[PDB]
Amino acid sequence: MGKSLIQQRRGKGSPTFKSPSHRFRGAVKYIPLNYTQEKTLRGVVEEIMHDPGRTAPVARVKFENGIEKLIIAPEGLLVGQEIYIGPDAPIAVGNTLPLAKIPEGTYVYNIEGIPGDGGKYVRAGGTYALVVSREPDKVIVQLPSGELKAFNPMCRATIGVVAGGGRLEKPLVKAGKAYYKYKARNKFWPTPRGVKMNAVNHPFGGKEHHPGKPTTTSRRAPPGRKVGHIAARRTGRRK
Amino acid sequence: MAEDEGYPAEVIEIIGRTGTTGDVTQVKVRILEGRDKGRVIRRNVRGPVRIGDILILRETEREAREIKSRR
Amino acid sequence: MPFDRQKIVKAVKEAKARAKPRNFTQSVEVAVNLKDIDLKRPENRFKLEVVLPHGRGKDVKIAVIADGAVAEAARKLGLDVISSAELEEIASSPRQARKLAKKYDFFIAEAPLMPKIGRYLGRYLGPRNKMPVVVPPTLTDLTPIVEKLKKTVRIQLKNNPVVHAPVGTEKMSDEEIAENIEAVLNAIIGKLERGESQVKSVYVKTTMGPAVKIEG
Amino acid sequence: QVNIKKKEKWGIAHIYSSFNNTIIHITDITGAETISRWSGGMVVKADRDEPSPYAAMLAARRAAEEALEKGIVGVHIRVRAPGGSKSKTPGPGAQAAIRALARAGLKIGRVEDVTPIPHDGTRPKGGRRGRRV
Amino acid sequence: TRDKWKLKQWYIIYAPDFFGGVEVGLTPADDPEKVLNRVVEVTLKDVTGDFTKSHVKLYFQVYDVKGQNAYTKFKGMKLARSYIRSLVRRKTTRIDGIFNITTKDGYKLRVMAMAIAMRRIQTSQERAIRKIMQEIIYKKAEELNFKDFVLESVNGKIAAEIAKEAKKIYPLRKAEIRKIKVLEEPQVIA
RNA sequence: GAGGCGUCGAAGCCCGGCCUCCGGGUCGGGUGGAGCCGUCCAUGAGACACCGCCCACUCCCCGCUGUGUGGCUAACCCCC
RNA sequence: CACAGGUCCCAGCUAGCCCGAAAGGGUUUGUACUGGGGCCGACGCCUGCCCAGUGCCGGUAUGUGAAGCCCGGGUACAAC
RNA sequence: GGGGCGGUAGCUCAGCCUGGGAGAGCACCGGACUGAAGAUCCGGGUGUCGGGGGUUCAAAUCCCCCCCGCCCCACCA
Repeated sequence: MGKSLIQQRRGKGSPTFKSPSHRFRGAVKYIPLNYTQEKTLRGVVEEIMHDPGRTAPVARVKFENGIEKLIIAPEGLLVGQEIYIGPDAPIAVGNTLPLAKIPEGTYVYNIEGIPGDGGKYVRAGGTYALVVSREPDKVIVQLPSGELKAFNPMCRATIGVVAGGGRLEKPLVKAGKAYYKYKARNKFWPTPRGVKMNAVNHPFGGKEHHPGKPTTTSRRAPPGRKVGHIAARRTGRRK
Repeated sequence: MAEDEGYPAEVIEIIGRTGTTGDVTQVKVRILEGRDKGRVIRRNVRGPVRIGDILILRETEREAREIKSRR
Repeated sequence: MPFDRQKIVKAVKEAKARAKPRNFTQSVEVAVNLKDIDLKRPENRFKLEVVLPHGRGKDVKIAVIADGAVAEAARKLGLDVISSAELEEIASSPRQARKLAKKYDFFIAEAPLMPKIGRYLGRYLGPRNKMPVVVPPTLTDLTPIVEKLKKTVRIQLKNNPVVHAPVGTEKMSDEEIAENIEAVLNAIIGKLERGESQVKSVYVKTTMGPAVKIEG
Repeated sequence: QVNIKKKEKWGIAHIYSSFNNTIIHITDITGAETISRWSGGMVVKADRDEPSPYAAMLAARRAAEEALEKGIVGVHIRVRAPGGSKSKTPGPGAQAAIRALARAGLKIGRVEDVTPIPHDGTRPKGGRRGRRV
Repeated sequence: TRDKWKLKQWYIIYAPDFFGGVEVGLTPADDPEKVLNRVVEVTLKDVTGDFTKSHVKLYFQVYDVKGQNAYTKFKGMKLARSYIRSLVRRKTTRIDGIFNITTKDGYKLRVMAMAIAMRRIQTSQERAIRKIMQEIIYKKAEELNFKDFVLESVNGKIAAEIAKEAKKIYPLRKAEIRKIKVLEEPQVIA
């Protein structure tokens, strides 16, 4: 039977399906070796750049212990804004403090999930997490999906929103302009359909336009057969 | 038979008629029996009845009513 | 019992002993658990009588009905001989004044008389074995008279999972009663059912004597 | 039991008076223990007979006997009915229950209006001409 | 389910912090420690004047149970439909006043009060009256112990004070305390 | 196995705890203070005479052992 | 054929999906305006009706459902 | 073949463990009820209740042998 599929290639880390890492810009680090408690730490926005692979703008920050690292840029930032990191950071936009120290009902981004791992949550253009409720036990934060995850209160986060909103408000326009974007990122394209792909190429669909077996697939289905609507609970838009 | 208990009540006053048939006439009763005594009820009675007659009430707890009237 | 513990094993002889502070004479009891017995057939229950070698030590009341040469056999032994006619008297009159019910221990008959036993006595006596019954041996004049006078003991199995056959009442020596207990035991083990621990427990116990376990 | 100083018990009876069925439910004072729940349906064999005074009285009587067993002999009565999905006024079972209690021998405490009344507007079913007959 | 009754357990309400332990109220429940935060309606018999008469229904929560004795503090007041529907009138106004109280003790209380206007003339004097009720209540709470403060809020004492100062502004009639809800427990220091 | 029980302290009155088919039995307080039972018979099968072991649901201190839930942190794992 | 546009679906990152004999790895200097998978194929107007069958999904008292362990039986043990 | 479930009055079944001459609603005949019809009440009976045999005085369900359907397995030299 047929060849490995379009997704199975991806997993190899072969180069058509390898992100560039040499035209791409820094990652967020908050650094916990100078700790949150017994803070020492303010910095100055050294410059602001666009990061290609995040599809969002990012800030270089010059810290006052002498380390240079990027922090994902908030809206309404100036070059020469001071950003502080600690709990004794002011409670204002672009300032970074623990969740407990942040009020309830304020918008927040760049939230830690393990204390001191530098931001692994809410680091996309224009989207933001809401602090709905806070208790000394656990602080519950409401995620971009509408969905509530419980985090440790001693996670760090930055007050405000991410910059680079309206991102999908503007369209991509044409196949050319789009081609241009995908080179900037990594996303296998032009991507055709399995339906007129031969029986070898793809599990569903033959020579001509019509599906083989149902599109909807198991949650225990094999690798290389898990294409379509993956483990769909519902489909359509009707009763 | 067993009694149940018969509650004897006599009719104090004949208020007016109920039923679209007309067939109940509604009458006010006073009780004279061992248990309660004195209780005033507005029961629905059928058939020729005069004032001061005796009725055996099967159920003490009742008193449906509807009311009006002469100009 | 203060007298003895009731889990300690003893000999057949040793277990029958005396210690009553009571008016009431020591009635002796054998109680046995059997493993692996069911009502999955009701029939496969142990039922028989066994003639004790030294009897209960209470007098049997035997009425024997017999006719022919078999009458002559009963008569010799010193039985009265009483007619079948008496069956019509038992059954017919439901009275309370001198009725003959709950006043005797067994009946023996020849086989032709058995139908008559069945209808007439069955209503009052039922199967409390005061009539002769086919499944235990108490039909036939010849052998059962001889054995019955010698004071046979009655046995039946309450299916689940126990059988009991108390030997008699104290009027006999402890060794005498020890022979009783052996003979009954050997019949019991003698009914052969599969599976390990077939005789789960055996006890020998009494009105207010030692209530004790014995090795069975 | 842990010593009781008063030697009287009180149970708060919630009575839901609908035009479709009548329910008579009694709970202790705290409310967190339901002793009895008997509804009109259980007396009868038919839906038409399901509400009505007679159904309401027996539904009350069956519950009453269980209140005696516990030792409840005082009752408050809280009359309610469906105020936010239907019109608030009580059905047959208001008038019927107070009589059931009296006859049964239970002592009657407060009789109350705890019926839901909104302080706000909401749309129910019915429009254009409102609900046509 | 299927009880003797012998799985049912009894506990007995002792309800102070407005008064001494009130014997009234009794609690059956099934299994132990299923009442711990449950709520008992009492009318209060402590004062057989106004508490009884005009202050029908007040709600109390058993905070804790020790040894199967229930200790209870003040959860709430609310009034029935009967009171509210009675006193309101036409060609006049019905006035409702909120305040979110802080007492020096570190309890927060919410009072809604209902005052009913005297007849003619609807005017900015009304909002002025709302204003005055909020102002006096803040000051009092600040002076007083919250246990004294709730006793007074339930009692006609509050109703009587609001009335003297408000009648001066624009005469009212039938002033009452519609409901009380305990906004925040904790304490002054957690 | 028709006699056991009764200063080896009984009826029969007055309550207390009790399960329950509220059928009715059981039971601690005490008044008492000297009798109570079946043989008899009905009942398809007889004794709340007594003595044994059971087969009912069922409940519980203790000895062993499973399983479920939560707390803890010393293995192990993800971060610095 | 791609294609811009449209829609369905999956995943809270210690993820989902995918590669690898294994250690480990791609996406990822990525974190839901992400990024992964399908369907349809610019715009304009629209997209009825059916969950019977297939498929997927969530759940499952009850029946049922392996090896293990347990208990019973067997075997002086074991197979059984 | 193994395990389990259901087959009952014309119908659909209820009563396993929770035992008796024993069941319920609906069809169907008769009587109430309304100007009418309908629905809704009140009567009537149709199975010792799947066959055959056993323990029980009396067993649908208990026991020994079963027909048939149904569901899960195991299995076909």
